[PDB]
Amino acid sequence: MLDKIVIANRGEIALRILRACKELGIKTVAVHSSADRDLKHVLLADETVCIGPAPSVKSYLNIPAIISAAEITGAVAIHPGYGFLSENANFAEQVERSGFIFIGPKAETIRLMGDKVSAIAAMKKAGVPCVPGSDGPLGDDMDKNRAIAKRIGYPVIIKASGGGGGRGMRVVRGDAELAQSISMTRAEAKAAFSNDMVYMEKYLENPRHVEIQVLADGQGNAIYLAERDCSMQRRHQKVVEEAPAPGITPELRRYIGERCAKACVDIGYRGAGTFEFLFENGEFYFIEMNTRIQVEHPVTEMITGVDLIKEQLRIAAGQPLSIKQEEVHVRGHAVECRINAEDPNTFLPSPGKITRFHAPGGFGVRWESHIYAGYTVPPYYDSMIGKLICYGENRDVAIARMKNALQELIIDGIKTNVDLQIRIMNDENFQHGGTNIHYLEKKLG
Ligand SMILES: COc1cccc(OC)c1-c1cc2cnc(N)nc2nc1N
Repeated sequence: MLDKIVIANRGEIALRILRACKELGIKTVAVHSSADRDLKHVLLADETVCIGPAPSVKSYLNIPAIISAAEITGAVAIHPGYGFLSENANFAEQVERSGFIFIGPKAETIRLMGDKVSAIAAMKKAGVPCVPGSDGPLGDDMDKNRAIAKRIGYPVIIKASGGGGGRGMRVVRGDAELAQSISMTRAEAKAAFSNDMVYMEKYLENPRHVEIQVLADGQGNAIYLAERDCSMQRRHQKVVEEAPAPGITPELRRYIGERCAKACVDIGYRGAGTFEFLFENGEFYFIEMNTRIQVEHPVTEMITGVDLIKEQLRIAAGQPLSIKQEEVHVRGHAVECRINAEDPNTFLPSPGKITRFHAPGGFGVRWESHIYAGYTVPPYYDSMIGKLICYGENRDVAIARMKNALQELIIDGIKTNVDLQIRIMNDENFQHGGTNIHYLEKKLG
């Protein structure tokens, strides 16, 4: 196994990775900012290194400080987690170049998928169904651009190639808005990503957000581990995730799944990864690929039995996948509620000290969090402070366990979205299943 690794992250995911390392007998190096000396995973790590002050640019995005920490402790690999440098190709490249293993794919694979246009071209070539679109970047010729939009059919969406999530994109519903919308998306992309390249896709009006978890090793094995529905969201921020997706038949699962596995072979993918799709009218349309472990990975683990973080560490060490595709079975159902330190009226981060904490327990209840009684949530990082994942023999049992768990959960001293999560679990449309990406925002309205 890897002897010792640097966990280049913080919070729940850093604790998640630390647990996996200890199971595997891997030594841990917890790199942390000065604000994060009292993190749960830091206090459990074999070795700790303070890599800088609170703001991320000087700590968790500080490439030299992180690599220097790996050098001085004699670590052999770096896990980026999610959300920081985890999809930074230059970082992965620099890590590989410095002599350490980057837990993830090759740097060139990271930048292929970090460029949305070329990612789409790669997937379309490999046989993955995509959104009807421009099939290339848009130029400055508005006659060409209008012809592309006519061919696609209004409404259309303009997207930044260097973009991702909700950055940066606008819907165009007629010719009259097209030129200005391309210009505005370009300007925003140039400012944000130093990449003004944009593409066009047919705008899907009411889709679901269904994504496929994959694993691929260094010995030619590539598997899919079913799907996740992530439609319960607000402004490109996932709120509830669940596995498998309601309404997806075993035969739809293998259809799209096998196509994702083949794409991995074609591109020589390595590690965990997620294929993000829009699902509408029984049809899958690829939009982007995440080349890292995701926040919502625990729901896939519950229903397959596969420890994805352990697999990442096995792959990085040159072990094959511990599971064959024929041995991957979907059993039961899992729901994840993100727990955020946020104000219920503004949805702005609400940091501060937790005065009382109690975690829920029981059969099928998994609590993924670093928080404890007396812990202070800092203002410098993301608002998500924990993940409640509940598993049942079916969807209704999973939701029923979630409601129970949410009621056992005590987090005093700070504002949370626990009451909102309770409302969603009690929502009749959610309880039916299959709600689109716009549902939560219109329920909140
Ligand atoms: C995960 O998908 C979300 C999620 C929230 C909002 C949103 O667009 C307003 C989308 C979305 C919708 C889309 C609709 N059509 C399309 N071609 N691409 C899209 N890409 C998106 N990211």
